[PDB]
Amino acid sequence: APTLTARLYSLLFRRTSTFALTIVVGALFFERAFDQGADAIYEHINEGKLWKHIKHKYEN
Amino acid sequence: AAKNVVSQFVSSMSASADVLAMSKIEIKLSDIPEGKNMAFKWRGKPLFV
Amino acid sequence: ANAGDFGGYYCPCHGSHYDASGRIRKGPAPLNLEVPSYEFTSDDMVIVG
Amino acid sequence: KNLLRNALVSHLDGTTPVCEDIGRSLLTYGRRIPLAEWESRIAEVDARVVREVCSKYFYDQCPAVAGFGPIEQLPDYNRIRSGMFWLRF
Amino acid sequence: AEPEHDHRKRMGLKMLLMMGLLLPLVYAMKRHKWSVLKSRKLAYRPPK
Amino acid sequence: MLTRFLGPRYRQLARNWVPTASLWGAVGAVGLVWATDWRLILDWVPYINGKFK
Amino acid sequence: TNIRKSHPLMKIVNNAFIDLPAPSNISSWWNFGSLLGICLILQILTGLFLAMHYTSDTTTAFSSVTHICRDVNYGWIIRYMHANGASMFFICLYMHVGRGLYYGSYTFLETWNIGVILLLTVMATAFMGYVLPWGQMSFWGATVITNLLSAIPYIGTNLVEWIWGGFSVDKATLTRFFAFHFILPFIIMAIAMVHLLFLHETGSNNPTGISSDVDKIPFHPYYTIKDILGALLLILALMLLVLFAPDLLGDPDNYTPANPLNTPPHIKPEWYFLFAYAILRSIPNKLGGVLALAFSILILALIPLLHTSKQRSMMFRPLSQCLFWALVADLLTLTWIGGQPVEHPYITIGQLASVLYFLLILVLMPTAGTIENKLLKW
Amino acid sequence: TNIRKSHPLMKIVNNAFIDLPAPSNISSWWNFGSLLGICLILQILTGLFLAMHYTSDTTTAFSSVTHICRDVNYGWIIRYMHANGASMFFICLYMHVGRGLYYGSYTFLETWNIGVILLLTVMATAFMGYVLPWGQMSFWGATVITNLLSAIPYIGTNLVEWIWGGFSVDKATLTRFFAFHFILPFIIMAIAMVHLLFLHETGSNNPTGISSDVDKIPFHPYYTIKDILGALLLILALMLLVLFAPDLLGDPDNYTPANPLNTPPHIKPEWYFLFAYAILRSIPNKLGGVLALAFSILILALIPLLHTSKQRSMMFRPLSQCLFWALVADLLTLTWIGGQPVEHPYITIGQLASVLYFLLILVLMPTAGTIENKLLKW
Amino acid sequence: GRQFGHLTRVRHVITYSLSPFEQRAFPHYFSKGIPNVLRRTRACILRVAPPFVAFYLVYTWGTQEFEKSKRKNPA
Ligand code: HEC
Ligand code: HEC
Ligand code: HEC
Ligand code: HEC
Ligand SMILES: C/C=C(C)/C=C/C=C/[C@H](OC)[C@@H](C)[C@@H](OC)[C@@H](C)CCc1oc2c(O)c(OC)cc(OC)c2c(=O)c1C
Ligand SMILES: C/C=C(C)/C=C/C=C/[C@H](OC)[C@@H](C)[C@@H](OC)[C@@H](C)CCc1oc2c(O)c(OC)cc(OC)c2c(=O)c1C
Ligand SMILES: COC1=C(OC)C(=O)C(C/C=C(\C)CCC=C(C)C)=C(C)C1=O
Ligand SMILES: COC1=C(OC)C(=O)C(C/C=C(\C)CCC=C(C)C)=C(C)C1=O
Ligand code: FES
Repeated sequence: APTLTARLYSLLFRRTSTFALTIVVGALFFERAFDQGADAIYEHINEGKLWKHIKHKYEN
Repeated sequence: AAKNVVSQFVSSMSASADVLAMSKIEIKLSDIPEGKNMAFKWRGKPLFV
Repeated sequence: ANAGDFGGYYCPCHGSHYDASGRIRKGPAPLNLEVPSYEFTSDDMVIVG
Repeated sequence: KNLLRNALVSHLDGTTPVCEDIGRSLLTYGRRIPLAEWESRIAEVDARVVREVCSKYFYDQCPAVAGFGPIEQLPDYNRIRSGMFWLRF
Repeated sequence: AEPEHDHRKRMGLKMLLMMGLLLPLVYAMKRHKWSVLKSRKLAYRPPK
Repeated sequence: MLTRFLGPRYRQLARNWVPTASLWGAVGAVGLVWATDWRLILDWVPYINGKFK
Repeated sequence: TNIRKSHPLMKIVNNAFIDLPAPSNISSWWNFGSLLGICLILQILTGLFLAMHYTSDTTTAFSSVTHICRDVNYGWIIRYMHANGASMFFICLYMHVGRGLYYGSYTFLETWNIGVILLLTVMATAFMGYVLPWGQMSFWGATVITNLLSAIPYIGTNLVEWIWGGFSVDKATLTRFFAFHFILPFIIMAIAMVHLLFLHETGSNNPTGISSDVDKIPFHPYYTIKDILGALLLILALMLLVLFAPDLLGDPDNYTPANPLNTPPHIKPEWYFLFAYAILRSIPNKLGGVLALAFSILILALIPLLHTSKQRSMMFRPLSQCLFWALVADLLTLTWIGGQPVEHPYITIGQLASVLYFLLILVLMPTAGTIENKLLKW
Repeated sequence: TNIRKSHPLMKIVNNAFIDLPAPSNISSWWNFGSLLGICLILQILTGLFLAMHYTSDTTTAFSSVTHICRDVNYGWIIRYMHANGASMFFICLYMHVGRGLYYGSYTFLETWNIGVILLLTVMATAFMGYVLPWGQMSFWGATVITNLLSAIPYIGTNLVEWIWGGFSVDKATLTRFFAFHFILPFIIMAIAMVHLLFLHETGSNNPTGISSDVDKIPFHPYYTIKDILGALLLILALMLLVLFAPDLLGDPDNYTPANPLNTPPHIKPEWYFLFAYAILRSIPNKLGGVLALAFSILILALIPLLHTSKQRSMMFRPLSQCLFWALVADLLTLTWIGGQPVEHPYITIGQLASVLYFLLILVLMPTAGTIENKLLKW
Repeated sequence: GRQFGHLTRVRHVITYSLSPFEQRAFPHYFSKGIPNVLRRTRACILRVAPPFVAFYLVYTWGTQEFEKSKRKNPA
C-alpha cells in the first residue's frame, strides 16, 4: 500500500481508458526523450564528421 | 515504432526532393497588345499577364 | 480569357464568373484569383516570384 | 434490496433458524444484529454502492475456479481472468 | 552510391535500442500468459 | 422516432458511462495530436518542443 | 454422401451456386447481380491485358494506349471492351440499385450497406482508370475530383497535395493512379464476396416483398440457365458498343493529349457521373456543393431509416410507384443537365431537379408510405 | 450468446484466430506459418509503395528505381525492406517446408499439396520482381528462366517467344512482367486462405506426431502472443539487413543497367535459387537438366507416397533424424556449389550432391523408416 | 446458411409437375403471350410513363428556350 506499482495500478492501470490515456501520454514523452538521447549518442560517436559540426566553417 | 514506419510510408506519397522550390519567370510587357490575356507557364500552373 | 458575364474570365468547369480584376462574381468559387508577388524592373519587363 | 428483506425475514421463521441465528451471530459478530439494523444496512445500498462494492471485489481480480465433469469447453484460465475486466471501461 | 548511408545507421541504432527494450518486454508478456500452462500440474485418478 | 430509450434507467446508464466516454475522447485527442505532430497544441506543452526557441 | 456436399471447397460452391434455395419468383431485375460479377471479371481480364502494354509515365502514356490500338494484335477490342465494359458496369450498377430501392431490398442492412461501399469503390476505380490514357479529360478529371478534398477545412489543401505528389497533377500523380487503379478491383472483388456472404444469411428478396420459403427452387438448373441468358444479353449490349459504336459513350476530347495550360470549353464527365456533377454545380458554394455530392450517393444509407410502409416492396404501392418513377426521370433529367453548359434555362431547372432528388427520398416517398398505410387501414 | 461467435464475418476470425483448438505443444518451428503471412503483407505493402513510383519501360526502369532510392522521401527503406523481405520470405519458406518434412505434416495431403503450389508461385513471383529494376542480373535472369520452356519439345520455342513478346527479351517483356508481378501476390494470398481452410479441417500437427485432442489450448491468448514475439524477431532479422547490410544478400551486378550484348563473367542466382541452379547445371543435357530442376521441387508431392514409418514425426526416429540432417547439409552444399564457377572440384561434388538429394528422398529415407519399423518389432 | 428441409412448415399442398421432355418450351407463345404484355403494360403505364413525359416536356422546352435566348433582335 506504500508501494509504487500499487499506486501506479490504483490511479492509472485499473481502468482501461486511464490505461490507454497513460500509454498515449507516455508515448508522447517517450518519443521526445528517446529521439533526444539516440541522436545525442549518434552525434557523440561521430564527433566532428557531420554537416551539423562542419556548419560554422561557412558563414552566416 | 508504429508512428515511425507509418509516417515514413505516408511521407513517400508527398512531394519528393525531385520537385521542391521553383523559380521566377521573366516576361516582356510590350509583347502583348492593349486588351489581351497571354498564357505563360510558371511553377507548373498557368500565369496570366 | 474574354468569356462570361463580367468581361474578364469564365471557368467552364462549374460556371465560375470572374471580372478583369480576377474577382469572383458568380458561380461556386470561394475566393478571388491568386495575386502573386511581383515587381516591375523599370517599365519594359515584369519579374514574378 | 427487496429480495434480501424477503429472504432475511422468510429465513427467520421457526424456532430452529432463529436459534441458529442467535448461536451463529454471537460467535461471528459478538452480538445479535436485530432485524431493524439489517433493514437500515439494506436501505443504504443504492446503485453507486453496488458499483463501488462490486468493483472492489470483482473488477480485475483473480478468481478461484473449480471444474468437475465434461469440462473440455471450460474456458482457459487466462480467458476467465480476461473476463474479470472490460476493455471498454 | 548510397546517400541514405548516415540516415540508415541512425535508424539502426534506434532499431537496436528499441529492440533491446521490446524483445525482453514482449518475452515477459508471452511468458506471463504461458505461466498458467508451464507450471500446471497433472494428476491421473482412475477408479477402483 | 427513438422513444424506446427515454426514461430514468437510461438516464442513469448514460450518467454511468459519461466519465468513460470523456476519458476515451481524452485518449483520442492526445492520440491524434501525437500522430500528426499537431503544431497548434504541442507549442503549449512545456517540454515537447522540436522547433527551437 | 455427396462429393459436392462435403468437400471443404466445393461446399462453398454448392451452398452459393447449386443447392442454394432461391425464390421461384425473381424476375429479370435480379439478373444484374451476376451481370455485375461478369462486368467485374471482364474489366479484370481486359484490364490485365491492357496493363501488359501500358506505361504510366506522362511522356509515353498516351503513346502506349495508341500503341495498343494500332500495333498490338487485337489491342483495339481489348481497349474498347474495357472502355465499354466500364460503362456496362455502370448501367448494371444503376439497374441493381434501383431494383433494390423499388423492391425494399435495402431492409437487408449489411448487404445494402456493403453495396453502398461497392458503388463508391467502383466510382473511384473508374475515375482513376479514365486518368490513365492521359488525354485532356484525363488531366482535368484528375484535377477536379482530387480537389474535392480541398473542401475539408484546415487540412484539405495538404490532403490534395498529398495525393497529387506535389503542388500540381504531374509525373507522380499518374504512376500512383496506375497502381491504385490496378489493386482496387481486387479489393472490390473481396468486398463482393462479403456482400454475397451477408446475402446468403437471408437468401434473396422477390418482386412481392413477401417471404418465399413456402416456394423455394434450387439455384441450379433454373438460375444458372437464366444467368447464362442474361450474360449473353450483356455480351450483345457490350459487343454492339465496341464493334458498331466504340466511342458513343466516351469523349472525343480525350483523344487530344493532356495540356495543363488549357481546360477545353465543353468539358463534361463520362455519362455515368453527370447527375452528381449536375447536383454539385447547382450550388454556388464550394463546401455546400461537395457536401451535396457526397450526400447524393451517401443518402442510400439513410433509405432503410425512412421506410414508413407496412409492405416491403413497391409492387402493391401505386403512390410509391409514381414517386419512384419521378425519381428515375429526375435522375434522367440531372444527367441531361450535367451534359449542358451553365447557362439560362439549365441553371434553374437543374437546381429544381437537385432539390427534387433530395425532397423525393427524404420527405415525399416516406409520406407516400404513411398515406398508403392509412389507406389500407394500417 | 456472443457477438464474436455468431456474427457471419467475426465467426471466420474467431474459428481461425481466437477459439481455434491448437496443440499445447507446438514449438518455434510452428512460428513460420504466421511469419509467411507477415512476409506476404510486408511485400504487398512495400511493393504497393514501390509501384507508386516505378515505371516499366526499358529506357526509364533503372532510373525510376534509383529515383526511389535518392529522391523519394524514405524510398530507400521501402526499396530495401522489399528486397530483404523477399529473402526473408525465402528463409521462412525453407524453415516451413523443413518443419513439415521433419514432423510428417505432409500427411495433410491437401494442405501440403497447396503448400507446394505456394512455393512454386512465390518462386515465379520473385523471379519476375528481380527482372523489374532492369539491371544485368534482371536481363539474363529473364533470359535463362523464360528459356526453360524451350526444353518442351515441338512447342517450347513458340512458348518462350509467346511470353517474351517477340524474338528477344525487350520492351514487351518488362511491361508484362510488372503486370504479372503485381497480381500474383494477391493470387498467392487467395491460395494462402485455401491452404488455411484445408488445415483447419484437421488442426495442427505437433512435435511428437501424436494426436493432441487430449490437450488442446485456445489460440488466443497463447499463440497470439507467441506469434507477436516471433514477428518481432522477424522484424529484427529484417531490420538488421536493411539498416546495417542492405546489399549482403543481393548482387552488385544488378547495379549496372541491362546490356543484351554482354552476360557478366560471375553470374549467379539470388542465394535462394542456388541449390536448384546447382542441380540443373550438374547435368550436361538440356532436357535432363530442366527435368531435374522441375523434379527438385515437384519431388515434395511424392514425399507422402514414400512415408514407410509407423510413426508420423521424426522425433522418435534417430536414423531418419540423421538422414534429414544429411538432406539439409546436402542442400547447404548445393547452394555453396551454385555460388562457385563450373570448374574442376566443383563439377563432380555438385554432381554427387545432386545424386544424394534425389537418393536421400527417394531411396534412403524410406528405407530408414522400414529399418526403424523392424527395430521396434513393427 | 439456409437449406431445403429446414426452410419453413407447409401442410396440405399438392404440386403436379411435368417433365421438360413431355412439354413445349413455347406452349402458346404468341396466342397467349401478346395478350399478357398488353395487360402488363395497361397495369403499369399510369405509374411509369407520366414522369418521363414530364422529363420530355422540360427537355423540349429547355432546349428551345436556350436556343432562342442566344439570339437578339432590336439593339
Ligand atoms: C447500394 C446497393 C448495392 C450495390 C451498389 C450493389 N449491390 Fe449487390 N445487392 C444489393 C442488395 C440489397 C441485394 C439483395 C437483392 C435482393 O435480394 O432483392 C444485392 C444482391 C446482389 C446479388 C445476388 C442477387 C441479385 O440481386 O442478383 C449479387 C450477385 C450482387 N448483389 C453482387 C453485386 C456486385 C458484384 C456489385 C458491384 C460491385 C453490387 N452487387 C453492387 C445491394 C447492392
Ligand atoms: C490489371 C489492371 C486493371 C484492372 C483490374 C482494371 N483496369 Fe481499367 N484500366 C487499366 C489500364 C492500364 C487502363 C489504361 C488503358 C486504357 O485507357 O484503356 C485502364 C483504363 C480504364 C478506363 C479508361 C477507358 C478509356 O480508355 O477511356 C476506365 C474507365 C477503367 N479502366 C475502368 C475500370 C474498371 C471499372 C475496372 C473494374 C473495377 C477496371 N478498369 C479494371 C488497368 C486496369
Ligand atoms: C510445400 C509445403 C508448404 C509450403 C511451401 C507452405 N506451407 Fe503452410 N503449411 C504446410 C503444412 C503441411 C502445414 C501444416 C503444419 C503442421 O500442422 O505441422 C502448414 C501450416 C501453415 C500455417 C499454420 C501452422 C503453422 O505451421 O504455422 C500457416 C499459417 C501457413 N501454413 C501458411 C503458409 C504460407 C503463408 C505459405 C507461403 C505462401 C506457406 N504456408 C507455404 C505446408 C506448406
Ligand atoms: C503492388 C506491386 C508489388 C507487389 C504486391 C510485390 N512487389 Fe515485388 N516489386 C514491385 C516493384 C515495382 C519492384 C521494382 C522495384 C525494386 O526493384 O525494388 C519490385 C521488386 C521486387 C524484387 C527485386 C528487389 C530488388 O530491388 O532487387 C523482388 C525480389 C520482389 N519484388 C519480390 C516480391 C515478392 C516475393 C512479393 C510477394 C509475393 C512481391 N515482390 C510483392 C512491385 C510489387
Ligand atoms: C486517391 C483519391 C481518390 C481516388 C479520390 C476519389 C474520389 C472519388 C469520388 O468518389 C468516389 C468521385 C469519383 C465521385 O464523387 C462522389 C464522382 C461521381 C464525381 C463526378 C465528377 O466527375 C468529373 C469528371 O469526371 C470530369 O472529367 C471529365 C471533370 C469534372 O469536373 C468538371 C467532374 C466533376 O466535377 C465531378 C463532380
Ligand atoms: C511467364 C513465365 C514464367 C513466370 C515462368 C516462370 C518459371 C519460373 C520457375 O519456376 C517457378 C523458376 C523461378 C524456378 O525454377 C523451378 C527457379 C528456382 C530457377 C532458378 C534459376 O535462377 C537463375 C537466375 O535467377 C539467374 O539470374 C541471376 C540466372 C540463371 O541462369 C544463369 C538462373 C538459373 O539458371 C536458374 C535455374
Ligand atoms: C442468392 O442470390 C444470388 C444470385 O441470384 C440472383 C446470383 O445469380 C449469384 C451469381 C453471382 C456471380 C456469378 C458473381 C460472383 C462475384 C464474384 C466477385 C466472384 C449469387 C452469388 C447470389 O448470391
Ligand atoms: C492452426 O494453425 C495456425 C497457426 O498456428 C501456428 C497460426 O499462427 C496462424 C496465423 C497466420 C497468419 C497471421 C497468416 C494469414 C495469411 C493471410 C494470407 C491473411 C493460422 C492462420 C493457423 O491456421
Ligand atoms: S473548377 Fe472552376 S467552377 Fe469549379
